[PDB]
Amino acid sequence: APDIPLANVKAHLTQLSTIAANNGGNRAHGRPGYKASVDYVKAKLDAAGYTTTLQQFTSGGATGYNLIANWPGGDPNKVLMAGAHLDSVSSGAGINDNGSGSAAVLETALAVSRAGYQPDKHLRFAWWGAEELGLIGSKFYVNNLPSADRSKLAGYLNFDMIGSPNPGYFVYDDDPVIEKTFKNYFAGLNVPTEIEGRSDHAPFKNVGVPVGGLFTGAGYTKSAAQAQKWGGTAGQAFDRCYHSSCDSLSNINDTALDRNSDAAAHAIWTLSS
Ligand SMILES: N[C@H](Cc1c[nH]c2ccccc12)C(=O)O
Ligand SMILES: [Ca+2]
Ligand SMILES: [Zn+2]
Ligand SMILES: [Zn+2]
Repeated sequence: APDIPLANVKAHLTQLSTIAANNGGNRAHGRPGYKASVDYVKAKLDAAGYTTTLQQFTSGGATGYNLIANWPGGDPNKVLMAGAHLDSVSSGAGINDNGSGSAAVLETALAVSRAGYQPDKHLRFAWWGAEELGLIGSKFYVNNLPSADRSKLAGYLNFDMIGSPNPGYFVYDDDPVIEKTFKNYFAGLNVPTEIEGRSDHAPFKNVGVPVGGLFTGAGYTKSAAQAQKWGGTAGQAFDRCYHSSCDSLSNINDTALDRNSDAAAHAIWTLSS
C-alpha cells in the first residue's frame, strides 16, 4: 500500500471547511453544504476514473444522497467496501466528524488510481448522507442492496472521526481478519491500540457483512492510562468540539489523521488481495 500524503488529506478538509462557510456554516442533510460536499468528492473521483453513482433518498422531508464509487474491475463476487459519512450536524462544519474519515477514504480512493492498483476484489467506496439523523443513508443503502449483492460483500470498513485532537487509537472489535489487519499496521508503528449503532458500519454488521474500522474518540474523557500510552490530556474529551461549531480545521490532530489515513490504505490494499 502507498503512504497516504497527509497534506492531500488536509487539503480535502480545507475544501470541506470552505464549503461549510459558503453554506450557512454546516454540511448537514437537507442543507446546501451537504450536496456541495458530495459534488466536491464526486468530481475528484470522476476525474480519477471511478464509476460514480448518486443514490438519492428522502428523509425528514428533504432529499439526501449517498455517493457510491466503484473502481472498474476485480472479482464481482468479492467486493470490498470502505466508507465514511459525509454529512455534519448543523451546528458546524463537521471537520473531525466526519470530514476526517471522508477525506481519508477519498484520498485512499485517489491513491488507488495513482498507483494503478488492480485489486483482486472489486473495490467500492461510499460517502453516506444523513448519518447524523440516525444512519439514514447507510441504512438506505443496505436496505436497497439486493441479497445477491449483499452476499458478494467481503467486508465493509468504516472511518468516522479519525483526527480527534486529543486522540486515542481505537480499532473496531468486529470481524477478526479486518481487526487484525488494522492492529498489525499500528504494531509496525509501535503505536498501541485499544478495542472500540454508533456509525455506518451498523447496518452492514446487522445483516452479517464483516465489518471493521478506526476511531480516535468523541465525547468521552481520555483516562490517565490512555494519556500515558498516547499523550494528550487526561480528563479532557478525545474531541472537545464534538458536534460543535468549533469542529473546524483547528479540531484535528495531524498525527492521528496521518496514521489512520495510512492505516485505511494499508487495510484496503491488504484485504482486497
Ligand atoms: N456518534 C458518532 C461518533 C462515535 C461515538 N462512538 C463511536 C464509536 C464508533 C464509531 C463512531 C462513534 C458520530 O456522531 O459520528
Ligand atoms: Ca502518510
Ligand atoms: Zn461521525
Ligand atoms: Zn456525529
